[PDB]
Amino acid sequence: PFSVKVGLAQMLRGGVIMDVVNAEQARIAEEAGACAVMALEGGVARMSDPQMIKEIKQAVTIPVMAKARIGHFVEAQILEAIGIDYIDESEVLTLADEDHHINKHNFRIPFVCGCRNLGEALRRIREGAAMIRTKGEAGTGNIIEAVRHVRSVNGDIRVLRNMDDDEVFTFAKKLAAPYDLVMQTKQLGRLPVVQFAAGGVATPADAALMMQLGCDGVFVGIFKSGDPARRARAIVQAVTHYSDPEMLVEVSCGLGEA
Amino acid sequence: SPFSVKVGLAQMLRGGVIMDVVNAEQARIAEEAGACAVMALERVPADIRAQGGVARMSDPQMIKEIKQAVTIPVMAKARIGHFVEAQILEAIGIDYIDESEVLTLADEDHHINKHNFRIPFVCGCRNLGEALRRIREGAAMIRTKGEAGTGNIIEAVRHVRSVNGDIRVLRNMDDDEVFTFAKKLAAPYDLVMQTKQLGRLPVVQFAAGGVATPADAALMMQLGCDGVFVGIFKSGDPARRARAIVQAVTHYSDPEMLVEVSCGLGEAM
Amino acid sequence: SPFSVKVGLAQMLRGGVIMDVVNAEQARIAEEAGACAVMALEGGVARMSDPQMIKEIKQAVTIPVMAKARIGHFVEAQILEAIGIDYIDESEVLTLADEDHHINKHNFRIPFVCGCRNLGEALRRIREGAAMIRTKGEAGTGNIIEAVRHVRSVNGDIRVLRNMDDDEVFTFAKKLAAPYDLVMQTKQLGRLPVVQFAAGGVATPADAALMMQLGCDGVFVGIFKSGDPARRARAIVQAVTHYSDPEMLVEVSCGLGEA
Amino acid sequence: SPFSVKVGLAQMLRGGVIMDVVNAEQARIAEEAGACAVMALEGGVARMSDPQMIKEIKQAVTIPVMAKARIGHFVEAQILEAIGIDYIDESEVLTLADEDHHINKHNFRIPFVCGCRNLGEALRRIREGAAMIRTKGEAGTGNIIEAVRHVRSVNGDIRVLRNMDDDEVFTFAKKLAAPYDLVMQTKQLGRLPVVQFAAGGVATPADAALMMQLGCDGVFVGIFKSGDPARRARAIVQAVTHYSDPEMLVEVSCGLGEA
Amino acid sequence: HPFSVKVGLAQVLRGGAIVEVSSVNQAKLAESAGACSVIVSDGVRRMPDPVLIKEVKRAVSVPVMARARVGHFVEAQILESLAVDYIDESEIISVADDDHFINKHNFRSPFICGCRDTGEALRRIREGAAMIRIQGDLTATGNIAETVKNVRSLMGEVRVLNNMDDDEVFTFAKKISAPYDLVAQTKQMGRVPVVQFASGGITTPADAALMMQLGCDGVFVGPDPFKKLRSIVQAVQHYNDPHVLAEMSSGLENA
Repeated sequence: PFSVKVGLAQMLRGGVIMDVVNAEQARIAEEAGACAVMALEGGVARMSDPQMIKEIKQAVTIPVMAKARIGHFVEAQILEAIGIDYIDESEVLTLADEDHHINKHNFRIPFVCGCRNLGEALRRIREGAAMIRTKGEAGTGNIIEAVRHVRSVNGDIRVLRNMDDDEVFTFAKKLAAPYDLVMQTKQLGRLPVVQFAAGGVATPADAALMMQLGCDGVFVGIFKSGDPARRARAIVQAVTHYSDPEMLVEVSCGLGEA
Repeated sequence: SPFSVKVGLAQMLRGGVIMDVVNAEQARIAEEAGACAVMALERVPADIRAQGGVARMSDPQMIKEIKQAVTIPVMAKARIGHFVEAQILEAIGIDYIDESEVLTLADEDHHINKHNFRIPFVCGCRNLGEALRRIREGAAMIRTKGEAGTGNIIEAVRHVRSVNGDIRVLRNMDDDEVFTFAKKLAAPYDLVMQTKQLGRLPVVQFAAGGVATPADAALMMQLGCDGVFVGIFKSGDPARRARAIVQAVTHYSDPEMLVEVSCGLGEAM
Repeated sequence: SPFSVKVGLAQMLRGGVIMDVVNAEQARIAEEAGACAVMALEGGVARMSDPQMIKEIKQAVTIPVMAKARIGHFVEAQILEAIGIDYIDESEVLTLADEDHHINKHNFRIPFVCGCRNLGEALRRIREGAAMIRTKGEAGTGNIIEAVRHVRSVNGDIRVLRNMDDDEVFTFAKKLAAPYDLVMQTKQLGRLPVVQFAAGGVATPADAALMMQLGCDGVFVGIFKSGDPARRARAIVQAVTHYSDPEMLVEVSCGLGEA
Repeated sequence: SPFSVKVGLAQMLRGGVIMDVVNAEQARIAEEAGACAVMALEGGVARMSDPQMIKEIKQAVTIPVMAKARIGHFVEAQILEAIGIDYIDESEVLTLADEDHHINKHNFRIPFVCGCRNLGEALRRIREGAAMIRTKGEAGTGNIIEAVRHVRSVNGDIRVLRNMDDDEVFTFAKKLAAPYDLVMQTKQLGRLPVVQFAAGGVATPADAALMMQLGCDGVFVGIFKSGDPARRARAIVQAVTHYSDPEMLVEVSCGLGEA
Repeated sequence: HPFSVKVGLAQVLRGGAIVEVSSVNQAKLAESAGACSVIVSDGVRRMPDPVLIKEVKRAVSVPVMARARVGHFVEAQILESLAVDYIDESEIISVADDDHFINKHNFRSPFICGCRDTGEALRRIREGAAMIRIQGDLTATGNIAETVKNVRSLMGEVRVLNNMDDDEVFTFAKKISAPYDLVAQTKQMGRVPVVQFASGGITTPADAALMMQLGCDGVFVGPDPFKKLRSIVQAVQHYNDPHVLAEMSSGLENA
């Protein structure tokens, strides 16, 4: 069943997952060409009110995601019973269990987990994460940290790919990651699951940069801009044509205040 | 798997006392006392400590001789990481290879890749994570080591209790918390769960370090080991002593017998 | 109860002097000088002594024979119990075999002696089964300063406990890191729930009497390290019996020789 | 190019074993055992050896003769070049003559060997002119642990470099503090741009074969410190040639004597 | 035993939510939503005014609890006099004795005490606590993180103890500064010998159900109260039923 959830995620490759806090936006997001939406709504931040999640799951035809506090396996049980497509055990919400993540294998629905390095990614996957998002800074409009983490993961992967097999045991120890998944990763030459970028992706250029670095897609938290619909479509187009500078100029052209 | 087979091969050692030897005579006295196997090396750990220099694999010659003097399995030590010393031992036709940390470390960062060998390996450990890492590298047998060449058993007790302690903790642990436990141990999740289910090390586990008297050996068995190493010849009368230790391991839960085999054993190290 | 009985066995040693011995000769010299019991033992790792020499000692004297086991070495203990020793001394003067745990002494029929440096430690040993407490100072120095420190420490806390407000005993138990049951039981009796001897440094009759005057039920001696052992031994024995009699203390300390 | 030629000269040593020698006798014993080349040398300050003994060695054997110069001692080098040595070893096992600078090796017609502990250091030596790299562990201990560390270090980084994103190589060059040209040139070749031997601790046939199995093009040995040098020398030579043949490794390591 | 009896009293609260209330109005709502009991509370925070506690007691038929300051044995004497059902020696109000808790064996009224780990719990029980609340944040942070930590620490240590070599239990008792005989008992029961409720930061039905799935016996709770309270009660009652949990959480209003 795990290899099935992984497959369900590979569908999203080349896509843009957009945050949304109501129906209108969810539609304004699907109408821009998002491959899926992420439902949400100082102060503790928790799972979103099911009602609003149902209002979004019935307002669009693309997959609907939702956040569950790290370690809060009951918030997840509730999201699953709601009938959404993906659960994101996200560190942008208020951490619920500082020592353990959700045992995601105990769920039917696919899980997204954040990470900052290769060991962190491999641990989330072993816990049953079907998809991994490499997170930078959340809600700053600055992509510097995302770039760091993306290069970090892809960097070690390239190191692992060509590494002497004898030395891999020690490498797994240093990463604090499961040996099996490490050797797997070494064989595949990439993450054994879909890998998106998230954090500080504000402009089309940012989105394309992540793709050029080698990501399968991006999250966006677009709505913090002067014109959502236009910005959303541009970012979507940027991810789809992330190699076409001539195209990237058009979609970045007069997109208003970011 | 070929690893399942090597692991099996080691099962025959359960209930045994492995002895270090530096020549034929000794190897013969070791089997004559009922040792389940001998470990050939050109210097006992006590002498390694008291002398110094660089301790390496022993000269094949002295290994071939020993392997022709006894009928019980013959082991030999290969410096940690020295996979060529191993290749040579494998080629020589020994039963087991001990990638031993009592010899002079050859590679500070990487142990020998033991899977690349058809001959079974014994590796030393001091805690559960260290054991599970050695096993993942191919080790078919584990010996939790205390201190070497001192005759003091205290560190062996610490390590045995350490490994067996965490194993018991692991068995009753909430399934959702095992992932974190594996991280903290720095050990492969697969082997951790295999250890959880099984309730013990998925391979043979011997005690080693400072085992001097029959009481010491029996103590290790009562703590939950499968047998002991002895590095006997540094005592008054090796034969009587070696026999007593063997008997102690076979009768570890029998104080009356323990008293018998301990009486007038001579001067220990 | 089995424990209560073991405790009772150790009470037949009160007012007595226990002497270390390494041969049958010394054991007799010890019994001849009036020792209540003898302790069998022989750098370098120090372990339980050979049963051979223990058997020879238990066959030379008619007083109780004790023997040492390394701390935490429960198999050594088993071996001592199986050879009919009267008491087992889980002693720190031997080479510690286990750093974090002591022998589970309840699992034995033979009474145990354990050492201690303070009340909390004494009570922990007792909870583990110990039937007799040895408050130990310095081993093998002939200097009693540490024994005095520990005796005063244990007895000091016992007196503090006696008069303490009951609502504060819980916190006190925590600070000692000792079992609450035994703390209250110690409060009630106003003394240690088991026999208490002093050990370490006792080199002269005056030393021994000092221990008794402080509150000890008896003393250990580690004698033959003196000039005339037979003489020194008897003096110490008399010192313990007449510990509040200066005239006598002068009479047995006179011309004792090199101490 | 002159440098390329020097590099070519060092390639005729591949798969070989270089042996330290202090007299003509040893040099012959070394050539007799099949050494590819010999290294001439004799606490206390250690300097270049007397040209007298160097000339005697270059006149005893028909294989290439190498000699040591102190690090930074360019005049010692000049003297070695003028007496027709085949290779100069700017070696750290001699007493450093200059702490901050190495010899500018380009200014010589004779190829140089330099030592190193990591990739950056190897590349810096090469940029200075070195035509052959010696990855050095511990000198005069008979313990190969440090050589293994360095070989793995150099070869480890070379593999990291091979597959690295090109836009990250600049920063990598900085971190190594090595010349970018050579870093890229190392990336391309997927190996060191010059011959690489291992040195330090090699005391047995197994040690030598281990170095070759790790990736070394050959080894240095510092032999006569053994029981039967002639025998030990040949064994090591055979070990290097048949480094992936256990049966052979067993055959030459058997009854080698005191190592 | 009188202690066994007190421990028996608290056991009737199993499966329930205890709601903190500050008037007869709040107490009535809490009862209607199915709270198993209410805990009365009114700068230094003290025992509540006996008048308030009397009014609450009269207004509801569920058991009534009230808080005393840590170590304030007189406040506890007062509460027991006016006939409350339980006294919570509560670290949420201002500690009155930094070094000693109430000698709870001197009372007839059963006591609840807080704890953050197994050693603490056992110490409180030895002092005579009949019930334990495993506590997270002291303020109204609405964050359940510390509570989850301390529930896992307690539950986890109990599991370690359950399987522990008997010889090693003495040192274990020393390490957690707990009375040995109680450690031994906890080992035998594979459980802490008294009712154990989670407390601190419980804000949603999901939070409350999480605590129950972690093994607790019940929970304490501190723009539509009647609904939210009912949701949490239902959550605790049907903590294993995701479909119910879903219904409970739907449009509950702002937490």
